[PDB]
Amino acid sequence: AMKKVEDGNILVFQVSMKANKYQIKKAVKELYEVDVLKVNTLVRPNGTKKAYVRLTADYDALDIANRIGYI
Amino acid sequence: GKGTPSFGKRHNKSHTLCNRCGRRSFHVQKKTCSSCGYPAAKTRSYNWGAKAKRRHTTGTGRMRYLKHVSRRFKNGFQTGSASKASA
Amino acid sequence: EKAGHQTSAESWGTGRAVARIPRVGGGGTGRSGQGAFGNMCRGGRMFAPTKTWRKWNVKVNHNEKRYATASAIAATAVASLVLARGHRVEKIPEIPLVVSTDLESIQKTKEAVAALKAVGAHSDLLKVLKSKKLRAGKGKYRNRRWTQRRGPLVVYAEDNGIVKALRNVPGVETANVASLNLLQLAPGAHLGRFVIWTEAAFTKLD
Amino acid sequence: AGVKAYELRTKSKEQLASQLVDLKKELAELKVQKLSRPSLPKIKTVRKSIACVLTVINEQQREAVRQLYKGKKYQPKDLRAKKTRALRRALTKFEASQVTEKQRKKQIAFPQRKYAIKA
Amino acid sequence: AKQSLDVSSDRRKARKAYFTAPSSQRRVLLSAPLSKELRAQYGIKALPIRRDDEVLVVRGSKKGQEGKISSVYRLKFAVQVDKVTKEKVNGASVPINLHPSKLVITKLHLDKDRKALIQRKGGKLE
Amino acid sequence: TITAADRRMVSGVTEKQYKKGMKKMQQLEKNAINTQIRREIKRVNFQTHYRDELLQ
Amino acid sequence: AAQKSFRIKQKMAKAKKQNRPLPQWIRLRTNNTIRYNAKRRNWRRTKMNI
RNA sequence: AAACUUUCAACAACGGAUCUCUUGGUUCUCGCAUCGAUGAAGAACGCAGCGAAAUGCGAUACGUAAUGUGAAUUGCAGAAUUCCGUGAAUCAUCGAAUCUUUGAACGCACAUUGCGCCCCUUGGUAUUCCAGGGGGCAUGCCUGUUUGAGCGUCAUUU
RNA sequence: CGUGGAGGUCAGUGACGAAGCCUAGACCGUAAGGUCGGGUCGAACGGCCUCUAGUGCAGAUCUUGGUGGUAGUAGCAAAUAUUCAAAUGAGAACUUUGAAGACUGAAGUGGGGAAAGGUUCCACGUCAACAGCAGUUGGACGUGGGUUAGUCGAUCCUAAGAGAUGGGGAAGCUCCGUUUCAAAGGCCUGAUUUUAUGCAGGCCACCAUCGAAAGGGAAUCCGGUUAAGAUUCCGGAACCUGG
RNA sequence: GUCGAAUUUGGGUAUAGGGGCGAAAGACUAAUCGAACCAUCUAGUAGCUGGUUCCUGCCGAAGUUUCCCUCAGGAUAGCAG
RNA sequence: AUAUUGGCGAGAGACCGAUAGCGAACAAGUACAGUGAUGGAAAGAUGAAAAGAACUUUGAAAAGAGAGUGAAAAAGUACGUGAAAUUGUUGAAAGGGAAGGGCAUUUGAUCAGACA
Repeated sequence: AMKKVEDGNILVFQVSMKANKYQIKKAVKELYEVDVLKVNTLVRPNGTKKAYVRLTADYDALDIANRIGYI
Repeated sequence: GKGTPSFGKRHNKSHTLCNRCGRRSFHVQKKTCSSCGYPAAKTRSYNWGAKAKRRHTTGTGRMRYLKHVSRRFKNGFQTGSASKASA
Repeated sequence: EKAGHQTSAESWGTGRAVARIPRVGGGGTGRSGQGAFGNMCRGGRMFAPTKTWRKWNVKVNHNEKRYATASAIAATAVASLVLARGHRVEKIPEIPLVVSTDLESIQKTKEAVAALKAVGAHSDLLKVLKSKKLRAGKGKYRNRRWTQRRGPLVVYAEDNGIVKALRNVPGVETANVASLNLLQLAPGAHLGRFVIWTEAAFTKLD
Repeated sequence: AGVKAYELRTKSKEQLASQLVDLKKELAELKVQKLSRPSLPKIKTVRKSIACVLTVINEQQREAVRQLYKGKKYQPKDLRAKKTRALRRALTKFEASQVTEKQRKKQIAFPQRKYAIKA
Repeated sequence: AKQSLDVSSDRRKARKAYFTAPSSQRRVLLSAPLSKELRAQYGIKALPIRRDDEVLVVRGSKKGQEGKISSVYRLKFAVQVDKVTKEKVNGASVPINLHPSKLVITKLHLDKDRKALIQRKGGKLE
Repeated sequence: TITAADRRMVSGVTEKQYKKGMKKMQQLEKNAINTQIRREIKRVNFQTHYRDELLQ
Repeated sequence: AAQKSFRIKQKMAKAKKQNRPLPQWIRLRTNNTIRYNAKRRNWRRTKMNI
């Protein structure tokens, strides 16, 4: 995960199962203030959903990643 | 030919998971579960099933509601809330 | 009455070279293929399951029932049969032992025991309290746990506080003349308990 | 720590809504710090506080609705007495003692009398 | 002997009640007796043990010792007095689980509630 | 990260006991598997319908 | 079966998360009767039957 | 004569009998009337600072409120001001709430996390397209309401 | 005579060691069996007058459990086949690299999927058990990580069939039937510029739903990338559909 | 043996127990087929086979009469305690 | 007034005592078997208290060997007692195609009692 953040400008979240790509793209903008190109999702085979959120080139995911306390 | 070589051709499931009892008694072609009986309104059981009743009767699950009725009875099915004393 | 029969077990028949009792069918468990339903099998029912309509109580003619309790009363005299039960009577003034009725009005356990001793029954009061032992069976976890001997029996015509006074002091029992149980006059079917008669109980016995 | 329930009741409806957006950002902090260290036992009280605020938020509205259906027929089914389905069929105490005017006279005319046997 | 029909003599049920008691039911089971000092003081015989009471060990291999309770341990029906301990081979010290029926409380730890406890039971308390 | 070995530390378990503790779990399973295969081979080969390819 | 239904896949994931032994600190607890994980499932031993 | 076989005792093995226990069963007696469309019984999936299961619970997820008691829980870590106090606790008691996807199961389906429609509110330059949020949409029957149908039928009239 | 319980009695025995168990040690009895010694052992137990019963085992191709002889024996022999050195290690016929020698021969012993399994994929650690020899290797063991789509599938349509509704049987569970003896429905806009949709003519009568990951079907390609994912991620070049 | 057709085979589908299906063998219908499989009635019934648990003392037989759808069995009398 | 092998809450016994008593004293309708209906076990016990063996040495380790804890390791998480089949070691005796038994005494080992 952290190898995309520091390279491909992609944030990787554990997102709730009931959420779709419309509700995700909306709550990334609202909590973390960013703008999003793209959302890709997959349900991990522990029964949880992963999201690949690709922020726009106007941003650096590495800059925001360490703002909430992980990096 | 009727033995171990024929047991190799056997890959296609006749039954799948039932929604009501979750037991995988649900028959794909008859569209009927052979244990609970779904989609019948009533739950399949028989008096020659004396064990198979004892498995699924009330009290073998959570009893999310009946659990509390005997407690709630002895009080009188109260409403409102208690007041206070001290300490 | 459903014990042991909850199984579906068919005899396997013969020709498979094992005895013909019914064998649990199925597989994959390890109960499967084991004998069942017999009294000779593990888990099967017993021979002749016990049942609740066994005769428990017993009728005894009311005149013969009365015949016994008038022997057990005539047997609390005759000192020689009292000693044969224990009941140290050696020190007592005489027998039958007739106490002034005032013992019927005694209100206190401390005051009562002082009276029985003063009468001379203390020797047998100590025979209890020395005799308490565990029970030698599996009856110790069946709530029979502690065993002991039987002190004197006090007989009163009218009860005022005397039954509750002496009820705590161990092994000592009290009865009314009007009743006179046999189980309390001949324990173990051995005649001649040591009985303490109050005055008003000793007249009314006539 | 944790919020106290009786201290929140004093607060207005819209304060608590602000109170509860604060506690939600707390977890989004405390669930990031829980993957950087072996153990984070603090996260228990902050999410058992969010339940103590949601209990008071919802408690207010339900007795704001008890007042606008107050003293009149037809109030929502989840505000009614629960009892049990057999006891909500259950003819009311008024439809129990209902008695025809014929027996109502018979009762009044001949009720059961008290008496005793001495002399 | 027993009179009331609401209470049990059954040994199976007594031992079932005891070992299954919840915490608030065990607090009363762990009562410890007060000293000849205090029971003339407070006019009361036993009290439910608390963590800060000062106590003296009147039975066992630890008899005669004394200390102040460290933790009342209600799973084990045990109370742990510090100053009563045993040392392992490697130097780590381990506490000796004591049963408060074998103790005597020399000094109480008083609160409003603890004062109220001794109120109900006939005390006087200075 | 926390290298789950370290979780076991905080939890009150030692990287030493985790061997001595797990090896007593690793083996105690066999006493299930040795008690199953023992009682098993008795009545397992009983077969409901077996044709006996030839008998004469 | 390489292309799946969600109710099946949701039941594969529950059996993946029961697939671990006891945590050790459980044995250390007062009055512990439990010794090992007796329900361990293995894809070479018992098939779960969906 | 050793080996070897066999008999016996000793100590040690393999095995779990015997004895002694017992928070389980079993049978008899006494008291009580209390499931669900205000969504039951059952099912699936989830919830813990470290839990796989059993017990508890439901995105308020080993619990929230309330109430009593009055200082723990405990395998470890932890919290400590929460300790002469609106207050510990895997505590009792429980009157107020929560109650995922389902199930008689109800919008329609269902081997699918498929497909609608309606009203309120919100965003995107949108009464019509898309999204987010709240409340809805089963069948049979009963009393009433409103809108009707039929030369079934009586008047009105022009 | 012996066994499991009950009532009595011996104010019986017992942590100064009850019960049990082992004892080519002793005694009593015609016998069933009883009494004592020594050894192991640790919390209960007997004698007698009586009460009662799930009361005595050598067999039942007896039930359950455990264990023998056989026996270090039968065998561990299809699919051509291995060998040297080095490295690792406590330990190498079997692990790893190189060097040879071979084989499957593309109707493969290759490169991919369908049903089925369900994490077996991948990395690190570890070798009790498993791998019917061994094992430092493992599809094992402990801990982790991994599956990204407007275009690929499902989803949609119908097939052979299944199945509500209306009705019709049936004491009833339910059966018939699938447009059937049915008052079975919502559209296209004109009329409105009080306001939005009344009233308007006309229409159209097919009148549930289910049923295919191989049939029908809107649209995506190349290059690069990972320990493990890609027609999904990256970069570039397209295309379809609704608005 | 046959190997282009009365062929071979995947999935969907319909037919269920005195029933189904059969180019017919009483074949096939989940290792079960001259009536499947599972639970209950069921501890079905048996004049037939096997078993039936401690000692010692006193006494001690019969295989024959009559009747029975009676002849591998009972009633009856005799022997016996 | 009557009925009740379910439900809730209680008290009891000449009941069973872990192969018994319910199938289930334990994470028991559990693990497991079957396409399914259904079938369906095994499994209690250290001690008062983990005080569950620090430390030394041989061994790669498991453990061993000492010390150590405890009233006792003849209680070491294979744990109360620990029988029989069966087995290893030591000692004794015996042995020409079995072994084992009865009566009798010799020989070897043992045993009291008794006397005095």
